[PDB]
Amino acid sequence: ICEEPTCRNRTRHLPLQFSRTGPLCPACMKA
Repeated sequence: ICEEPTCRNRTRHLPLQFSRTGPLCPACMKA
């Protein structure tokens, strides 16, 4: 998944905060 216009969308999923970097984004364990 995470090529880093995706990690911009997942640091955006970072304010989906279940995470404080678990795994959002960094910290993505995806590709």
